[PDB]
Amino acid sequence: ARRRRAEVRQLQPDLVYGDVLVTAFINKIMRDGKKNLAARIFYDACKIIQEKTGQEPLKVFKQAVENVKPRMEVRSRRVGGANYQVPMEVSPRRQQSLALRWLVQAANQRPERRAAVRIAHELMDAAEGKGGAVKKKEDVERMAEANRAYAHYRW
Amino acid sequence: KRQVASGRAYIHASYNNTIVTITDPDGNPITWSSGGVIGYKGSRKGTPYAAQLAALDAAKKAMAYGMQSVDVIVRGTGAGREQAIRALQASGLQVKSIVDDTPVPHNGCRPKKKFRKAS
Amino acid sequence: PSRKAKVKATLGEFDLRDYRNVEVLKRFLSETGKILPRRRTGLSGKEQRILAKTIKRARILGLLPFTEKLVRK
RNA sequence: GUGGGAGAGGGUGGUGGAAUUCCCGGAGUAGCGGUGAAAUGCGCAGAUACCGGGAGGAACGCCGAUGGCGAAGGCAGCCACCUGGUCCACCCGUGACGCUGAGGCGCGAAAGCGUGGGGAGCAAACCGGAUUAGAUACCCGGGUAGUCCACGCCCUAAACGAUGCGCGCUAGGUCUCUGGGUCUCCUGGGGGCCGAAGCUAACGCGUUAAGCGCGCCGCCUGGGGAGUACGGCCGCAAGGCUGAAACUCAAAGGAAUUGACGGGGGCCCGCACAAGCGGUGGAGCAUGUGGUUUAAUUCGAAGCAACGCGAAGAACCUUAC
Ligand SMILES: [Mg+2]
Ligand SMILES: [Mg+2]
Ligand SMILES: [Mg+2]
Ligand SMILES: [Mg+2]
Ligand SMILES: [Mg+2]
Ligand SMILES: [Mg+2]
Ligand SMILES: [Mg+2]
Ligand SMILES: [Mg+2]
Ligand SMILES: [Mg+2]
Ligand SMILES: [Mg+2]
Ligand SMILES: [Mg+2]
Ligand SMILES: [Mg+2]
Ligand SMILES: [Mg+2]
Ligand SMILES: [Mg+2]
Ligand SMILES: [Mg+2]
Ligand SMILES: [Mg+2]
Ligand SMILES: [Mg+2]
Ligand SMILES: [Mg+2]
Ligand SMILES: [Mg+2]
Ligand SMILES: [Mg+2]
Repeated sequence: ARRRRAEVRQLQPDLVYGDVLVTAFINKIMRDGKKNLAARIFYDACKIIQEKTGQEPLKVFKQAVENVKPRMEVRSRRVGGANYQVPMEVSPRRQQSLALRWLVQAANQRPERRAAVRIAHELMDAAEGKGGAVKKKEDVERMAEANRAYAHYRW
Repeated sequence: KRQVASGRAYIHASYNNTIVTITDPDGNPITWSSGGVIGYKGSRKGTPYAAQLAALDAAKKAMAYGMQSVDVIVRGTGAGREQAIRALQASGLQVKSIVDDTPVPHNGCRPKKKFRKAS
Repeated sequence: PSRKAKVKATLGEFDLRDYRNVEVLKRFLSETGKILPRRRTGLSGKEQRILAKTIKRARILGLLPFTEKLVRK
């Protein structure tokens, strides 16, 4: 991206809830371009959040993502003699990418054999405020400001 | 333990650390802090953050003594010099004033080589 | 910039050689006790030169300072 | 000569405030310091940071200039004394009394030397810490001579404008310091810049000549050997001044040009990095290669830009062994 400020590629609203964030997440679940098996998976998970939660799925999802968004993160930097981990706010854009990535990442790390479950459960665990996803977020922010000594290296 | 509630705040900044000293109107220190005290060692101490932390330590520790209004007096141009002044102000302590007092010789002693280069 | 207003303007006829006219010399010193530049005092080479020699005498008498603390910041 | 002017020009005595260090008292507590990081180091026998008092040495912030003074070296806190140079005005006096200058005599930054004194900060040597492949260095902590004063000595330098001194002549513009004037500006002395003619290898110089001329002095005659040897003179010493030869090279060198280059600068690109998704590097196998082996393992390809490459087809053939 040396020339222009790479436009934020747009996305197609959901074939159900009609939301983009859903497609976004469904995409991160998809692997080898099997957008079907991906969508199915996510959707089955939405059913399970129902068969186990009074709230609609789409609402929980939003909730999960919301907790997993790291607001501060640290970025390595060269300081004429050393590499200092510098803390700085995480842009609204990167904020969401990180959230969705982490969810799928953590989820697929759970122990339940069925893929769809892991997502449903991870989402729920995220809604509550626990779970692997939400942890990475906590670890990240932990370092951010735990290096607040270099906040003056703005960047 | 004396009940002052009105004194001075010396901020000694440098490129290596920042020590803050709170004292009574006469000039006698009540309590003090520094990047070192605050917790940082060597390199970190000079950082502007340590200065914020040490500034507040000076404040807190002095709050007990009953301190309420200080007269900030900056010295040196080290980094953190400003984050200190910053903290003191927004630490309850009513900052009555700020005053640079960094000493400067009217050309007295030959500086160390590291600081010469200026004939 | 120094686009203040020149100290020589805002002032009447005065003996630049007077080392006791505190009420005027003080005008040629900064926030600190530093002697003002010509781009500020509005004087001229020869004038300025005589000013310094004067301020410095004043300073030894004790009517003028060598340096003052900077307020604000 | 008379009248005026500017100046860190020199010498002596005195004196002011800021800052560093040390000492004393107070208050205060666990660190300060220092670096890319660190450590050595200093601190609970209380350091650092803060206030008050004292001692001492060295240097003078702002003014300050792109400024001024001096023959050069060089000279800046303030005051007085002693003293050099110099510029302008008036046109008053002498009447060529001028220029230059081998040798001589004097002055001559720093370091260095001698005797005595002083010594705060700084700091060769040195003692340590760190860095490094090593570090007899760069960085950090200490530190003696010295740096300071007096007296004597040394006599060097990128002692530079790398431009000897004096006089005359040859467009201007502009900025500036100091004097005069009828003070829009004219005029004299000094500092800068741009430029006529002209000069120059070029760069550049250009009324502050590197132009055009005259006078006098010094100096050069390819590079290395060599500022050495010897002699002499001077020095307390260190060493200074003068200053070769044998031998040896075809160069050594000045300026400017086009490039290339830079752990130089500015501007700008590329899946270059960053962001991100998948993978190689592990395993088994496929294939090419190195090596090794063999009677032969045909040959070529080699960092990128050789290695599933020439081989889009090796059992015989192909096939070169
Ligand atoms: Mg006459
Ligand atoms: Mg006659
Ligand atoms: Mg000498
Ligand atoms: Mg000397
Ligand atoms: Mg001596
Ligand atoms: Mg030292
Ligand atoms: Mg040293
Ligand atoms: Mg002139
Ligand atoms: Mg002139
Ligand atoms: Mg011409
Ligand atoms: Mg040419
Ligand atoms: Mg010229
Ligand atoms: Mg020869
Ligand atoms: Mg010699
Ligand atoms: Mg002898
Ligand atoms: Mg280049
Ligand atoms: Mg592309
Ligand atoms: Mg990458
Ligand atoms: Mg493998
Ligand atoms: Mg062949």
